[PDB]
Amino acid sequence: DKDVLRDVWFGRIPTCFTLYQDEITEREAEPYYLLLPRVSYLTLVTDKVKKHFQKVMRQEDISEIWFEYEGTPLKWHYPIGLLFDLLASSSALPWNITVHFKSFPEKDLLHCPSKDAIDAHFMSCMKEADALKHKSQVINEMQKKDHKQLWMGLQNDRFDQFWAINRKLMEYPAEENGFRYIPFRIYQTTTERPFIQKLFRPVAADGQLHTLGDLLKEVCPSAIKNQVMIHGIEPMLETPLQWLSEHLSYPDNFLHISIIPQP
Amino acid sequence: TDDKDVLRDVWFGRIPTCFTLYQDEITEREAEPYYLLLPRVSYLTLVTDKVKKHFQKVMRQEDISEIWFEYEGTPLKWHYPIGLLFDLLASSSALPWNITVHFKSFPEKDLLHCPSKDAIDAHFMSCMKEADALKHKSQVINEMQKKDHKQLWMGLQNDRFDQFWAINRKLMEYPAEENGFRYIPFRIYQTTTPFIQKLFRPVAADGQLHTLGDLLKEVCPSAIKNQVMIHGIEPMLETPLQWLSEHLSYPDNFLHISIIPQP
Amino acid sequence: FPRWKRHISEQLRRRDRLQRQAFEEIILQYNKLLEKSDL
Amino acid sequence: FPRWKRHISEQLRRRDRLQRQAFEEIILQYNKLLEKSDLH
Repeated sequence: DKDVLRDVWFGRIPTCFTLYQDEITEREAEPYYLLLPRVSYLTLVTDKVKKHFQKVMRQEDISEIWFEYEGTPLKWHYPIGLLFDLLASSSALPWNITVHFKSFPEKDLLHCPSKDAIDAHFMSCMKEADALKHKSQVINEMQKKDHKQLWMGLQNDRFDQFWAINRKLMEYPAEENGFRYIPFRIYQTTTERPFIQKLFRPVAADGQLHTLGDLLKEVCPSAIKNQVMIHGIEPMLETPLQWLSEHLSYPDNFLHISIIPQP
Repeated sequence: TDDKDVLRDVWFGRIPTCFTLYQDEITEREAEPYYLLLPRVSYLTLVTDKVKKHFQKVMRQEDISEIWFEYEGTPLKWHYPIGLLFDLLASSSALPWNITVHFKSFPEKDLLHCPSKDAIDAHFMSCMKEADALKHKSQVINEMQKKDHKQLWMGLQNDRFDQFWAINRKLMEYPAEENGFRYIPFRIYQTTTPFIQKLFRPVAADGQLHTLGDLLKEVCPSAIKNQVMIHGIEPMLETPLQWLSEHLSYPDNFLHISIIPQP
Repeated sequence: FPRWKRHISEQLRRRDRLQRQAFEEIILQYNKLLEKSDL
Repeated sequence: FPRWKRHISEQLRRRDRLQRQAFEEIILQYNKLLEKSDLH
């Protein structure tokens, strides 16, 4: 199973960053091509983009940077993979993202905080995830130095360094035979619509393990015409939920599941 | 000129291709790979003049040797159209198509030489003349003036769709009473570059139109888990063969049909 | 129109999407940079 | 290896052929050329 973790982690998304046309440039501006980590956040991967376009604009021209796809702004705290699966799966590669330096929508999009604060959203997501899995038991026993290693493991794309700590977060007491609750979030047609996150257990009353279909039957019976997409694949609805929470989660220990129609 | 929409999407079919110079080749300077979109219907030797020149600069003024192309150890036989080569050799692999460019060690007994563009012109006409011999007992290709033959060539070489089908529409026409070509020009390729070609008529004594399935049942009975590929698509077996020879042939009026496995 | 003609012409558009539309834009920019890199 | 696990592992490789392997090498090559222009 360790092979799945590695190809989930090292997943990529070819992306084309084109400067929004409205923007004025001293000299001509090239698109920046790049492979974004599905598990990372737009917050981390874009100083290389900000720096690329830094050259062609005077200080007066430059403002806070933000990203759009097809008119809709991109949330800084949704994982890059999840954003793509939900919003751009049907379109043609590479992922065409528009880069702005003007007209930030203060009404519809959170600000890009210090890189410090995406780290905040990451750790709160892990904390919430751990609360469902363990009654918050494990992440409260880690040294602070471990929280910054989880973060810097995600940040520097070092797999084994990250999963050095994260493995403990995936373990459970033998008698329980699975997590208490599974940390998951379901997304429907757009980012703006509120995601679903309820309580649900990976082991039944009988002792048999619950599947993906059980989660969907219980939490979202509209996915049973529709496509269920996790990290760019459609796992069989007969897939045990506990295994999915263990292997197909994003680094924030959550199962970001997309519901999208065909084709 | 029946369903021009299908004809144009076939004619303008492209294949993303990566050309890398072989490592053992003596260079005066490092040579970046040449990226290109190759026309599926043209010939490898006809459309690579820009690639050849790119590597001429890096290499010494000696050698000054004929250029050849290799795809993972196998020399590419330029008599086969670019689309057929890709479909047959590299389609199941990942884009772009990775072609190695050589200049030294020409495989004299494995690959035919291509000395002039005139020689390509020669091969092309032999293929059409063979095609028409099957369709109309050589009646149409012979009754056209030589100014029409050199127009078909100049149409393929210079990628002008209208100029080509100005002449080719006659070759796709048949006597109304026969309701089909005399014989259908086709070649079926196995995994290696020895093809199969017998005689086959588009209409039976029943009067019914023969399909692609009827053809394979009588000519290549080892398909049906094989996939049948023509211009990169897998048409329904129920597809009438006469319509295929009219619309899914290459400019040499042949149905180059590749038989590949799945995945 | 008939079943097969629709089905055939669909994949031609699907094929061009998968094979041409994806690389057309990047390959064009790659070549433009390549020529510009010959000073 | 049971049905779902095999099938999941295949898509992950299928996904990498289509999304990553297709663009990694050309994007790489594109950037090396770009530095040469920035530094004219």
